[PDB]
Amino acid sequence: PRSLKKGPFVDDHLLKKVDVQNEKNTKQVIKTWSRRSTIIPDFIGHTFAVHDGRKHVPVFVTEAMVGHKLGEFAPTRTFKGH
Amino acid sequence: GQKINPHGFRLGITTEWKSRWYADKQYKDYVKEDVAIRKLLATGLERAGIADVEIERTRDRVRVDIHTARPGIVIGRRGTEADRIRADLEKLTGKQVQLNILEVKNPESQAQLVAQGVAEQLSNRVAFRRAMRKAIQSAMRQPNVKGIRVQCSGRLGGAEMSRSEFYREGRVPLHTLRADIDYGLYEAKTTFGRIGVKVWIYKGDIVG
Amino acid sequence: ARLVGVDLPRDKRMEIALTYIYGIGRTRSNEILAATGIDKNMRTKDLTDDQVTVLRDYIEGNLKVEGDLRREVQADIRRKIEIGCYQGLRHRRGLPVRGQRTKTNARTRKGPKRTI
Amino acid sequence: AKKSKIVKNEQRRELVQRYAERRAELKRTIRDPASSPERRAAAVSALQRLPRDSSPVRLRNRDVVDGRPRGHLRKFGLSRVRVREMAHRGELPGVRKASW
Amino acid sequence: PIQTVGRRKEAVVRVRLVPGTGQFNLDGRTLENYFPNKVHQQLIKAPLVTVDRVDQFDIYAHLDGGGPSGQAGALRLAIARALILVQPEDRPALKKAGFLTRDPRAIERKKYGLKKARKAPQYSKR
Amino acid sequence: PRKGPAPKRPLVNDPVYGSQLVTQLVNKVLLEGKKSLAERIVYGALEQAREKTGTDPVVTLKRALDNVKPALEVRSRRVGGATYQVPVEVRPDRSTTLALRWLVNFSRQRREKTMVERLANEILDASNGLGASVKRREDTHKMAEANRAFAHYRW
Amino acid sequence: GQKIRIRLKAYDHEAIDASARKIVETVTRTGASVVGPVPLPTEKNVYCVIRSPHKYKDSREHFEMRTHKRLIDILDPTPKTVDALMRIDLPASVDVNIQ
RNA sequence: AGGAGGUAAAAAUGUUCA
RNA sequence: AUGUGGAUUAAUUCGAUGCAACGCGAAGAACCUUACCUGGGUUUGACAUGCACAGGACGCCGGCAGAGAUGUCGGUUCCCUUGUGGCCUGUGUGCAGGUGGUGCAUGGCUGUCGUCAGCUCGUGUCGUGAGAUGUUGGGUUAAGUCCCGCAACGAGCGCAACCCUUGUCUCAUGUUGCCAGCACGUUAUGGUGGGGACUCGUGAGAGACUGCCGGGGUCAACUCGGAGGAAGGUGGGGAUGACGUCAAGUCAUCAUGCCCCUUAUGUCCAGGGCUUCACACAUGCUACAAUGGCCGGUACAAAGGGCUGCGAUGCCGUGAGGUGGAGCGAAUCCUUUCAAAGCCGGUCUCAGUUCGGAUCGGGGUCUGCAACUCGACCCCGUGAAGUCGGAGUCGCUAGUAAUCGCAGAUCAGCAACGCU
Repeated sequence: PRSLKKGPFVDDHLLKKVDVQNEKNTKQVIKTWSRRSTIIPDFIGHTFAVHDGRKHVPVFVTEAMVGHKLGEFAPTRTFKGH
Repeated sequence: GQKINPHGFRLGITTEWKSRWYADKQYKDYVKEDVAIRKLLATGLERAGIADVEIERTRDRVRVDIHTARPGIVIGRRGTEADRIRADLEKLTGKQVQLNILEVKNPESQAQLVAQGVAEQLSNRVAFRRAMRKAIQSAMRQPNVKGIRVQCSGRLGGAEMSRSEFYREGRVPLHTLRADIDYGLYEAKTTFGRIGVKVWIYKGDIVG
Repeated sequence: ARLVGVDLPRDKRMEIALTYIYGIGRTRSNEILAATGIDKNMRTKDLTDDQVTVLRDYIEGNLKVEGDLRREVQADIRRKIEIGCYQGLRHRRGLPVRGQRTKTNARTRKGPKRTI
Repeated sequence: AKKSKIVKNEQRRELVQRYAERRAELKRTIRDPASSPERRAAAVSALQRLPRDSSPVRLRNRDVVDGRPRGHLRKFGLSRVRVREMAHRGELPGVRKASW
Repeated sequence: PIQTVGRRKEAVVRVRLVPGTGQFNLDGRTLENYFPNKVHQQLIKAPLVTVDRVDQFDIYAHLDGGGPSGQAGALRLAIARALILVQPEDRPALKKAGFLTRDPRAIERKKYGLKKARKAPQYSKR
Repeated sequence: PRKGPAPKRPLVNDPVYGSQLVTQLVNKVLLEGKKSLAERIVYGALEQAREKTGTDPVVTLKRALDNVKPALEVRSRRVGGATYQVPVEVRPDRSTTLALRWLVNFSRQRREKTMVERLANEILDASNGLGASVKRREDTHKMAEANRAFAHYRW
Repeated sequence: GQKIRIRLKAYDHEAIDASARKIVETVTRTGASVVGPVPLPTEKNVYCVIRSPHKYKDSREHFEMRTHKRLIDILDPTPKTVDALMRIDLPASVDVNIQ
């Protein structure tokens, strides 16, 4: 999926939000609405609050989750049982 | 509803197309502006006796041959009405428009017009039975026919319960194909909704 | 289960016998036997020892096999997914990770049945 | 259907005609070939910043008569219902009942 | 010359018959490389066997359309029509044998609501 | 078939042996319209029987049919209470069809790793009067002779 | 010179046959030789429609667009013939293609 | 046209206006 | 896999509930669609049109912030002739707008009993009358089809037929379609000159009508058999659904009476959901194998689709696919010179198997702004249940069932194993 020639997809909003956080070396949480924007090896430490369907869902990125699409960390549905 | 459209049944043997052109890739927008045309002159001059809207077009022209009972209502005094509708069709154009009108010889023998008349007369005051019988009388007195069937369906007489009542005279062989069975339909507007008036007119078999 | 180069993995052709290994199917068997000089139409009873040695060293140099591969799989699942990813949540709850009807037929993951 | 929906489909149509002179095609024909130096371009960001309504992926094909999304047929611009009605009425040239 | 045609389940065949041995030129092939099935071969040669003119005629042909059995039945019809043209007085025997009758059977069209032109869906009452 | 009996289809005669009967066996062995394969199967089983017993395989087949085909059959009839089995005389064509069907089905049941082999062996031990097809025939006759009391319905 | 390959499409076989007859009559009036109105195959564009607007998938109507096609290869070209076929009028229900 | 007797074992019920 | 129920859910939009709902509306849910949820905006509104408005801009192009809607900036920003028409601007005013409700208010469309053959009427007659007769009776028919009788005589809708397709043959016809007869091709083939012979295509026509023969029968319908014929008895199949029922289905195609919202029950955007899952039902696909699997070789199809579409040779990849774009608006070219099952050979040798392919791990491609929820495809690896399925149950009478593959619509892509 997401052919390598096209490269990874990261919404420009989250990109301009995170590159400044890098170059100023601050890591306040980012209130980014879109999930879908593949985690790239640029912000392991910064925390995102992606899913806005119904909840805040912070997520601290790590080394272990690069390339994975950010919405995997933000389950939309809810099931506990019967 | 079980009966098919008689026109759709006898579309290539007895009846013919009310749109006479050809297209391959312009077919779509041709159809688009065609239905826009029909909607336009169905909303506008319903008071006139609009029956058929036979359209043709060849790459620079659109003939909009309509068939009417009251050309005096079609065209204004000095054709100002005709010029107005030519103008709005030349807006909604196939790059040029011409609008020769036709006068029907028999509003009583034209199914769509009979249904138009029944629809207008029934809503204001006349009973559906009176209107149906009057239409049938006029049609069968008109000589070309061989039979007629009229069907009014809805809140007849402002009733609380929909009724579908039909009258007839002569022969109406819908299952037969070699039969010029003119079909007409109109939704009479009423304070208690809408009344569907269907008309079938068997004006004799058809030649091969 | 006991041997990588099981001296008798099973008495039958080599192309299909080498598939009795957690990292070998039909095409890996074929390409192995092509890279070597071993016929594929030959049973394992007709083997030699040098054949097994070249197979073992080829395999251990080129590709992965039962223990290391199975550990790679399980470590991939746990570590690389995490505690709480989506595919990890659904691995945890025993349900089809890749997108599937859970409504009716997810039985291969859900088990035989738990009718209430 | 809803008038908002119909005019919205036509709005996206207008947006595609505007932003597809090449503003959505030069991008993809830059991304496809192997000689693409877009590693420094990253105009996929420009394509994101463009309206998502500028893409025909969002272009729904409603009927032109009533706006029905489903049952649409490209040869006619019409839903199945209107195709039935008009082919019966004789408004679709060549289209008649098939029986065989 | 003498040309005929045969048709059987949309399998057309053109047959140029000539006097020769019992040899075949079914699109550059022979009665065994084309129609290796003995049943098909029997079906081909039935008319010639009934009239007792095995090996009297060479048969060039241009089998086109349909499958093996359709093509075989078509060629059966075609050689029968050829035997009619070259010797009409064998008409009663072949007509009794049913080699002149072009089998009008064809695939029945699939029908809406069904699956296979008569196979209807599985009908549950509940 | 309320209006009447339908026409029995005319079978083609096999060219390898000259037999409506082997054609019939082919049509019963057939599956999924695989006529050529069924021909191969039947031909192979007949030639295997030939290689076995050194005789005409069609004749061996007819012998097996003679040993397998039933003259009597119990047909159910829901008389008041439990169902009554009624013995009736089987027509020749019905007997032949039942015999071929039983041969094919019992072959499909048994085990020789190949339909040709198991069909040939079923044919052979039925020709001898041993196989499960003849067992089915004998059980059929036993049931009919038991229920011969109810034959007087004779419908 | 070059022959030309007037291609006729329509939805009505008698109208298109009439057009072809008119065309051969024209070019023969103005002195040319034609191979004829060769009757090409007919396209049959089928469409299956659910009769009802809400349900009843098992009740369909099959509508066909049966496009008829003839081709006219006129030999012995002459500007007489060219202008003749330019100025001949034909109905809107027939499409001509000049080649 | 003239002329004995038969068999189907049991197998229930049906909120609303209508 | 798909749909449904139930349960979950913030939402899992709505409708469809025996036959006649449950691969149905959905002939194409990632965003859109989408109607649902959360949140962010908007309000004469996303679209209209009539009235007073003051303008020349409306608007388009870019930038910045924002998830976006949008907002805020900067450019480029009217003809006409003095009154203007258009355009917006707001003040609003009317009002638009509602996939908001009632299909027990409705049209239209449809299903269904049922392609069953029946349903009716006029006049006359019988009866106090409801009603009957006709339309029953004998026979025949697929048929209220027809005959003979008959207080009925007749007619109409239905039946049948007229229509399409298939099946045979003639006349015309040769192109892009065919190749018997000539030549040229020597590779790669009707490939090219050529030719109407054949096919085929598509226009017209003949043909099947119990027409003929024999026997039965009211001597009648009609029936049994035979001839000839491609076909024999409505040839095969479609299309065709009477009067009406189920207050069947649809106010979510549309239209629509009445009711309800009009800083929202409208409307823009974003996200998510419609794909949940302890389960149950249903329709299907794939299987459980040897009538088979895999490998190699070799044949035979139809029908259909293609312009911002089909996409070829060639080259790179293992392979999806990439490259490039020949040639094609298509009887030409592309969709391999289209198949698959099949045929021949080899191998496996009855095993949870070289069955089965799910599920899962990894690596990819393509689409599209974008494949986490949530796509398909490819490759490597994995290799579950399943040993022919309880009660019970379904379809099918011949080119049928069973099986095989092929094409199309919707469609960027596909969840299509579906539908046609």
